[PDB]
Amino acid sequence: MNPPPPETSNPNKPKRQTNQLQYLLRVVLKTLWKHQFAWPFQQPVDAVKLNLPDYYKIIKTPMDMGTIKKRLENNYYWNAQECIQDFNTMFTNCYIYNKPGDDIVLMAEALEKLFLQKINELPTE
Ligand SMILES: O=c1cc(-c2ccc(O)c(O)c2)oc2c(O)c(O)ccc12
Repeated sequence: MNPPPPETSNPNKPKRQTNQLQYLLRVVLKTLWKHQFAWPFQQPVDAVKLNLPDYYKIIKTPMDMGTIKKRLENNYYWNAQECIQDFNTMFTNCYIYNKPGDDIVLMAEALEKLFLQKINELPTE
């Protein structure tokens, strides 16, 4: 069964736009999105569709790039570090739910390397 997906708006949470957050959307997310391994990570895990009834029994902080994209578009984040933490949660969820050597883990490992490559240098404010 599926829990509600992570929020992408929250009226009482303070919003912010920075050069780094704009970069995280325009270059980091939108480039990763096009990678041949991006497809599993473009939407919340649908445990009913994918037949993973234990996914949310194991993963208590779900995250995916579709949620991240919507948060960036909505200026949901205060700073770039908050957004980077969501990417890191997404990758670690994959490693936690699975095991070394699985096809999905190989995909996450490749995407994490590309992600780190792109966040190594960010614009200045
Ligand atoms: O973490 C994941 C794990 C799996 C997965 C699927 C079938 C299996 O037999 C298995 O052992 C693991 O599938 C995913 C997926 O399809 C996504 O879109 C995003 C994340 C995952």
